[PDB]
Amino acid sequence: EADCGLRPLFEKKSLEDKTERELLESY
Amino acid sequence: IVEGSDAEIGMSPWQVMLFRKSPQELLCGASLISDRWVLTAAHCLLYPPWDKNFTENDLLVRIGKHSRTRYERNIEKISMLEKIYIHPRYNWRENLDRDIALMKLKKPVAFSDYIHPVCLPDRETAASLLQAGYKGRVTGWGNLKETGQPSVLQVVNLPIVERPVCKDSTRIRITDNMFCAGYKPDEGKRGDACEGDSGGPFVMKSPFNNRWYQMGIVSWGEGCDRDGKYGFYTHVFRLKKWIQKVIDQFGE
Amino acid sequence: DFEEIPEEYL
Ligand SMILES: Cn1c(Cc2ccc(C(=N)N)cc2)nc2cc(NS(=O)(=O)c3ccccc3)ccc21
Repeated sequence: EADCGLRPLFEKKSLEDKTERELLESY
Repeated sequence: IVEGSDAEIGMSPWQVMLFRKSPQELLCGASLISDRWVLTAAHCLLYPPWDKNFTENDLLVRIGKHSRTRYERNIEKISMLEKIYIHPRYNWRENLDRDIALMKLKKPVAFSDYIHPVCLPDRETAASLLQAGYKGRVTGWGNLKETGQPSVLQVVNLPIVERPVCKDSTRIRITDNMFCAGYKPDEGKRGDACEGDSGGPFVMKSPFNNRWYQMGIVSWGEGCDRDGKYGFYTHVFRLKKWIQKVIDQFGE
Repeated sequence: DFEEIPEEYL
């Protein structure tokens, strides 16, 4: 899917959810 | 989910609820990967030990939900199943090896702010993200305790564990088509999937293209959030070949 | 405790 993995209420409007940074920091 | 927290609205637009018609009940978790294909665990449909062998007509797929028990009017979309596909080498006899299955919806579902497909990883994405320590996210309306029912979709971030550790934690034969995640006893933090979350998605957000990828499927676990135990998940990429065939074969 | 869903889907 070309649009896969991009959330309408988050990535699509450049808003991040409350805990995704925890994920990024683990990488 | 044990030790998680309420999901934010639209936080997991690909979360799918496997719902049993009679009696109406939560059957399992699952994921939307396109407008007509839903991914889930094979045992959610087939598992003789527990007298489970559902057919298309016994199931219903609920997409775009937040609330567990309530019918979310104007938000969720209920789909009927056209055909179920279970991996040909799914080992339900021994260790649930290749615990994966596909469900083709009768009609495509309309995407929205609350409904949106997740990506399936490619070799490279899997290679660089599926490492010990790297955290993934697991969601579901499953139980909050090993032994309790959530009102809202739950979510928890969990670290992938070194294969040796996974194996040394159980007597069950672990395979490359599986990986385990969770906090070690000394790490302090905790959390895990639980009954009802099964079939659900283990996702990771690529730091390379900022997209969400489903690396695993909630497969099995001994109890829920027990010290020394870890949740095990189906390795999506290692089975993507099968996924491709199904879709590039019977796929509309 | 699952709210009734539109019987149309049934
Ligand atoms: C579908 N399923 C599940 C679902 C499941 C998945 C995850 C979790 C969890 N992370 N706490 C808890 C439960 N648990 C099982 C536990 C068993 N018992 S087992 O651990 O002995 C086993 C493992 C693998 C193959 C056969 C039997 C069998 C099936 C199971």
